[PDB]
Amino acid sequence: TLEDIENEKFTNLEILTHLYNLKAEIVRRLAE
Amino acid sequence: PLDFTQYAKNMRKDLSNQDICLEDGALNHSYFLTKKGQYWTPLNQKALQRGIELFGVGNWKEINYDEFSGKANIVELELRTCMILGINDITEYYGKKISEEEQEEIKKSNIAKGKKENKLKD
Amino acid sequence: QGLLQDIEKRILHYKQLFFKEQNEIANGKRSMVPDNSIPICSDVTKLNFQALIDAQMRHAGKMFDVIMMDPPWQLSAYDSLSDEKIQNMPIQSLQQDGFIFVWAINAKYRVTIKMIENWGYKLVDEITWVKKTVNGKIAKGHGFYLQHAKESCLIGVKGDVDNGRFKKNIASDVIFSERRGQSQKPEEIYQYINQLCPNGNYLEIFARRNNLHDNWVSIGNEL
Amino acid sequence: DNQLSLLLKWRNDKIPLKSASETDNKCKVVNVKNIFKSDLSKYGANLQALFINALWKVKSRKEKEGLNINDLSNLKIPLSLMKNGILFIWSEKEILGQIVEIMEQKGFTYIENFSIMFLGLNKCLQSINHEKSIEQVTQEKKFVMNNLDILKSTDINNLFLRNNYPYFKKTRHTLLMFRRIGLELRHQRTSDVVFEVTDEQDPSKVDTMMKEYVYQMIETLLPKAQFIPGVDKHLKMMELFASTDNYRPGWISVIEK
Ligand SMILES: Nc1ncnc2c1ncn2[C@@H]1O[C@H](CSCC[C@H](N)C(=O)O)[C@@H](O)[C@H]1O
Repeated sequence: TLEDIENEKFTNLEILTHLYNLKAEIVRRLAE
Repeated sequence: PLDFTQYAKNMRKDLSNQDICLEDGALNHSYFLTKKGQYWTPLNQKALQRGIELFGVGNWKEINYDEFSGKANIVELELRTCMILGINDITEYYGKKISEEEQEEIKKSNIAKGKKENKLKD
Repeated sequence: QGLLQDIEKRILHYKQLFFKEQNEIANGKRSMVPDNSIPICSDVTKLNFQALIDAQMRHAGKMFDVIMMDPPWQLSAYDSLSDEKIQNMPIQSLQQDGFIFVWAINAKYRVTIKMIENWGYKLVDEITWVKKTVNGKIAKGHGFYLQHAKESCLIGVKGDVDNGRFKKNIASDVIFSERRGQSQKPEEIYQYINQLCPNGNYLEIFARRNNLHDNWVSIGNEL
Repeated sequence: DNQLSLLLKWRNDKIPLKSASETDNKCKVVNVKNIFKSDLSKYGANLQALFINALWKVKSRKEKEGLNINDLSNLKIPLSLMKNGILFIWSEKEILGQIVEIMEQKGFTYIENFSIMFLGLNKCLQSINHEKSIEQVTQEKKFVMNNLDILKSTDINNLFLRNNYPYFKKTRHTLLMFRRIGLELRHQRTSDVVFEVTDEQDPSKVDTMMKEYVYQMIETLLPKAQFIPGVDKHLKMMELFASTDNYRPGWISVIEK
């Protein structure tokens, strides 16, 4: 659902409606 | 009334919030350009600036523990701090205290690097 | 891996997008909300109506000419009031001579008439809004005994309304317009109100950001 | 564009107006000096559909007689006359609240509304080309129906009637539906709003092929209310202030003669 993150029209701050926790998911997947 | 332009300003001053209105009485259009409940008050701006003095750019847990910016969003803190220095990346200023930014003028005047949107590109 | 780079570049493009939008925002960008509007954001059950009354008599010297109401009926959406809570508002003190417009659903027609007569109004009219599709046909909704294809706004009047600041037989009592987003209302009800009362004081309760207009005092929660 | 071929499709569709029924077991006629001031329980009982074909003498109407609203409370509607029946009454903008309060005092719960949106005959005639009698009006309406593909480029908002009223301009006619309980309906089979092109003199006086639509709507509200001869013995539908010459089968027509 990578393209579903921006499928809906959110406000310019909410456009990271799922990237918020990806900001740490990337870190944890880099750890292992 | 007869002169509505002053009437609306007075009603905003005496009934509306300080976020919705302004000191003179004009609409805060920046408030209405964003979703309700997600607004960056200048109080949040000065709170973040004081937090830079407290700990500076780095991890954002203790900056949201004292909650200088009340009930703030962590990624919003790590994003709005970029506009303080004018650089799209903060790897050069991690875990350090800054008194005066000193970076806006030098990074804004860099003709060699990108000057778009009052910033400096990677 | 590759998805890491893709998410990084997506995040980047959004980052410069947000930076550009915020740079224009903190440079004098105009919003869709008109100037010359009075957006009170508060709770109607807790609002100090005396403060609003004093402000209205201080800045205008007289009360509202038209009061539009869109009550959140306790039929079942998520932030609704009760019938007695809506009845308890000091509407009697917010208006002396003028009209009241109440958008009444079918389930709340009788109680709407009862509240209108309780506040001291004479039920004199009601405007029907008929819902149109994209093509131009009639929109069909759920029905109780008949397929509901319209919605009614009851209009009561009180006091001396023949001051010359209102007009007779201004326009049709039918509004044939397309169905916009949920719970929204057509924009030409405001045009009909302006035809009824040109350059007057108007008050809207339970208003939203969509309903903000010129010469308009709008009170709301999400507003 | 206009979609008037679909808005007025019923006006030409297979909905033929019904012919008057003779005085026989399929109908019933009653002649009374006054309807409101008379006992209606002896003419029929256990009704489940009572249509009051009332033409009110409101101030908007230009002094052409009619009933008086204050006399509606005088009407006696005993529980023996109907136990659980839907009451249809022709409303006016002046007396909607009074009618609602009177039906509440009598024990009826307001449930539904029905509206007719009125288009101008003269407006359609002018769009197509560029004291009338019933026959002339009917033939003009047939002509307007025939040339339905010519004015389809117009805007519907330019065709509505604009009748005088001290507050707004009249464009619809209203039929109120009240309920009383102490019926096996078919529910959403007819739209809540209908479109009709009419003359600008007496839009309140619903004419034939428009009253026929109302009759069919009322009759399809209650499919179990059909009066099949032989199996039944009493009529369960009544109309007051009916027409002296047009007797609808299966109805009790009461004439204020
Ligand atoms: N005290 C209160 N309780 C519940 N809703 C309230 C309220 N005061 C104001 N409201 C407003 O009433 C709205 C629902 S009424 C229906 C939506 C809106 N009024 C409209 O038709 O345009 C909510 O959005 C809320 O903002």
